[PDB]
Amino acid sequence: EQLKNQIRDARKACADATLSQITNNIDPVGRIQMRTRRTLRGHLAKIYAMHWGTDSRLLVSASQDGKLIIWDSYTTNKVHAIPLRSSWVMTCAYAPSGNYVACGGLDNICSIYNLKTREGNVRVSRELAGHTGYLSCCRFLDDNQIVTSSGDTTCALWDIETGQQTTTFTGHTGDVMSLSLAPDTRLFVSGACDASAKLWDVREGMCRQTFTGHESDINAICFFPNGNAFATGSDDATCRLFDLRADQELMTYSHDNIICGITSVSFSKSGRLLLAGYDDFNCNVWDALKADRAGVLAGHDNRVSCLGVTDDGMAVATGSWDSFLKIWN
Amino acid sequence: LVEQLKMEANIDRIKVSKAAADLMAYCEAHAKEDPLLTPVPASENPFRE
Amino acid sequence: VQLVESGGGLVQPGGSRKLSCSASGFAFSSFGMHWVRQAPEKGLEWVAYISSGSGTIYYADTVKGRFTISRDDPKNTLFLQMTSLRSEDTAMYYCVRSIYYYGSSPFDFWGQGTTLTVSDIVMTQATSSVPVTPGESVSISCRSSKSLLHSNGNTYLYWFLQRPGQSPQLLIYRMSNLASGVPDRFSGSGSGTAFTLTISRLEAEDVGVYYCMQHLEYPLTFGAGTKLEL
Amino acid sequence: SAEDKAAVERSKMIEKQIQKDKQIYRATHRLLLLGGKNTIVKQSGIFETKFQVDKVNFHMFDVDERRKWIQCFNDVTAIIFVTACSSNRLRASLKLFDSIWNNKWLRDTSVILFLNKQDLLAEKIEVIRAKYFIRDEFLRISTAHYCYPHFTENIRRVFNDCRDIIQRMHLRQYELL
Amino acid sequence: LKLVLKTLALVTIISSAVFGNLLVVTSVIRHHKLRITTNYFIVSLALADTLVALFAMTFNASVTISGRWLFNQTVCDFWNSCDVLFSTASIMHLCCISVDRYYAIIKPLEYPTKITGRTVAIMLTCAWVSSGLISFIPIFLGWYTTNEHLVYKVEHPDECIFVVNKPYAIISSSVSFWIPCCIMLFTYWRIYVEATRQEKMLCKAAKTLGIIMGAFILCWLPFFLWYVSITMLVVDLLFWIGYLNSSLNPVIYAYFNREFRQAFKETLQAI
Ligand SMILES: NC[C@H](O)c1ccc(O)cc1
Repeated sequence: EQLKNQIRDARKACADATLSQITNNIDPVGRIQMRTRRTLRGHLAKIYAMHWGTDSRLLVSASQDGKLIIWDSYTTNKVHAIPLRSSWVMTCAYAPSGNYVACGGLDNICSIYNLKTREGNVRVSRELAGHTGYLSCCRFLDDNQIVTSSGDTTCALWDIETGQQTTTFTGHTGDVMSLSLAPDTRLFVSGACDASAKLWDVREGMCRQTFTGHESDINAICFFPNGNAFATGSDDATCRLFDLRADQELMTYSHDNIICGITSVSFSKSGRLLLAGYDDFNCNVWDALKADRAGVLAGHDNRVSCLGVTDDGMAVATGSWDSFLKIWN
Repeated sequence: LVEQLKMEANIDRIKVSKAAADLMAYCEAHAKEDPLLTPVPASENPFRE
Repeated sequence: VQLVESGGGLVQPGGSRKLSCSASGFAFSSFGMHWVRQAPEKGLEWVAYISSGSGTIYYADTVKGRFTISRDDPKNTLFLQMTSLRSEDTAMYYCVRSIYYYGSSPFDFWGQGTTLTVSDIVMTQATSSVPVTPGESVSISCRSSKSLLHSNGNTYLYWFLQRPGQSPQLLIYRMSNLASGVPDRFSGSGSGTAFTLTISRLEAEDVGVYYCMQHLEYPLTFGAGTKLEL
Repeated sequence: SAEDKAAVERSKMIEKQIQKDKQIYRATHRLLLLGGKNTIVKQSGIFETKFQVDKVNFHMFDVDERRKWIQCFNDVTAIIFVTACSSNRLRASLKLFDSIWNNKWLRDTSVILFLNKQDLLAEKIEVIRAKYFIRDEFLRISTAHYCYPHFTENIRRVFNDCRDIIQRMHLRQYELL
Repeated sequence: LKLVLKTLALVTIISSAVFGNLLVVTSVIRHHKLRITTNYFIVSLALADTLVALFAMTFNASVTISGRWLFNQTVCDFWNSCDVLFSTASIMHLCCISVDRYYAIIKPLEYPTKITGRTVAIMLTCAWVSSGLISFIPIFLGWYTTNEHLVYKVEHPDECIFVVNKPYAIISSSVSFWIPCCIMLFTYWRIYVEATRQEKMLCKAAKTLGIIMGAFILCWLPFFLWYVSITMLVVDLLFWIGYLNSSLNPVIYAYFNREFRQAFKETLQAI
């Protein structure tokens, strides 16, 4: 128990001053309207997640319906509809190459779909397993490698063709509910019940950094586009942000008005705008520097399930729980 | 669990001021190009309506 | 995947005949289809097209009143009916699949073909035969009467190089991209009014006749041709 | 815009298929299982099943560490909580009941309670009065939407209870109770 | 004096009707979360009552304010046809809504597989077609009135009053009130008894049922009582309580719906 004591003493001794003092002298953003510019309907149940492609035009969304569908966002057309075998999928993905889709959830098995088949009908390219808990996120690392985070307190890296997990990650104690990977695809962070966001190196294979600034559980996380920080949302209505080199928490976007938890968070291309989604029928938008609300995004009537920015930052899509996708701008 | 403590001790933590300065510098440098910070003209917006 | 065409023969003018296409190897219900006939000494010519659910059906403006076309998904067969034919319709036919969505590659596969015996947008393939030497870039040019650039920013032009003895193949779609089973040597380029296809390394399989094709307009006229010699 | 027109037509076809699947889906009246039960359903790995009775479809969701995926089961017609009270573990079942009640997102989703495996209780064993007393203890704990207790054919019970739940919900919608 | 008071009250009724119906239509169109097949009856009922307010009450208010009928006789026949058509459409529309609720309460488990979009469209088409058939054909053809009243009109063409003959009276009364009235008194009574049984087994339906049924019956009964009983200034009243019912319909049949209550609040905030 002495080792952790001296570790925490050294960590607290390496902090001199906060960035709040150095930020109050900077120009703020004022207000952003961010009115709906497009809507997507055709689902029959609550959308659970969605993820833009690397081209920032196509998107894929899955719901409790039992089918995940791929929209061409510019013209609202349904490019594809995939009739999922199991009705319980709690995540999505869209490979950077743009050829494969991913799904998983209570089925305990991850499914990889191949869009660019010889025929015009998609199929399960690879139904790969090896997890004893429900899957939270299945982000695509590359064409043939996928990183998954299951509820068994461990997260895995899977080789698509072979099937077996190349690398395991067993550093946690609770179930990881949210996994995100850096744009450089070299590191990735996750959070679980134990309220400890862990940063992992893909090649190292075991935990590189840990953060314990929260209380209840890290129920949503996302990465900074620069690649040296990440912001998370918990059940404490807290949007605590952490850096990487300093290993210490920077500042908190906490408002006592919200008592419920968070659903998802996301940044902008510049990074000086941290969108977020709450259970109180609204999407508050923060500012990652002044920590002051700069507007609201209220156009839904149920829980805002997953909100995500595009690669080029032209839009944000907020798949909600009322069978609707909304593409703002 | 001893290895976790050893690696945390040897983690070589850095001061927070440099990280905050890097964050704000990157935010200021790449702010002009991205949308969602200033309303965009309809010419460059793909979905005008 | 496989397309098999049946029918044809020799019939005196002013008659009728049914041609059939059996598709085996893919879910062709969600596949638009086209018929393209070629005269023994002329280039390919459009005939008719059917959508996925046989909802939208177009026809060749030259011959529309004496042609019938239909399809049966459970019977796995799409057929065409010719009546009151003439000496002009002495040509061997092709059965073509195509799928239409963002990122699709229409005219992906061409059927084997069966034989049968008894202004709007036009293109200009002025060149006919340009022999080349190994290890040298080969360029083939085509032109259009109306600019093929749309408001979306994609130019609807296709290339249909055909090997000497088999069905035509799809090489370049949408004026820039590349089909699935094509070597990287073939590359399309242009500006929007005159288009070209360039090949860096040439081999025996590269010998063929290259056809340019338009799609802004559903009549889908397609261009005249150019032989390759080695 | 020819390819655009064809893409629009294909999207319309996909939307027609979606409409047909919606017509199928709205007539399912899905159910959740919580917590023997194998005999009930037959007559880790989720054994989702489709069974039709009296020309009415039903979707059973066969399903111990408590997680958040219970919240996503918001639109279930009823939750059948099975309990083989052969006994400690009963108090764990009561704790699960309390967690379900306090989930704050399972509200307005009725829960049926089943006291099955009466043969096991009889072999373990007025004694009928004693089993009624332990049942009454279970309801007393259950006091801490409305729950439907059941103690002894079970498919008929769930049929009647689902009918009552949907009737009460539709009466609530039109302000008749 | 009294004339301005009557005019302002009448235009108030007309304005309330159009405002409520157009607000309902705009709310359901813009929200898109209430496009379920159940709400189509309410939406098209608002449309039919909007047609009522736009066509019939305008002519009736003008003829009450002025007295002289400042239109052609063909316009009078068209006005009477519009009256009958759209009033019968509204009443049969209430009948369709009542049948919908009856199937949604009495047999709820098999309700979603017995009322689909096809069934909703079929019932809406049946109501509209029946109303058009009873209204338009006889008035323009000439069977809507007897030869005695034909001579009555021929004598002085200055003013026109809507009266009918024996077969038109019985047919219009049957296809306009009596069958939908029986549908009310059966289906709503059954749903009320079911609600009462559920409430007593639980250990507010009376007020809702009483208001919903009694409003319609009280505003429509005296007109048809006058009509049928005396086929063999009061008429203006009876007409105007009928149009008063028209005004109340899309407030009563939307305020009691929780989803439509939320939609009404959203639309009011949008103003
Ligand atoms: N709205 C009163 C009108 O005069 C009228 C009369 C008779 C009907 O059957 C329907 C409507």
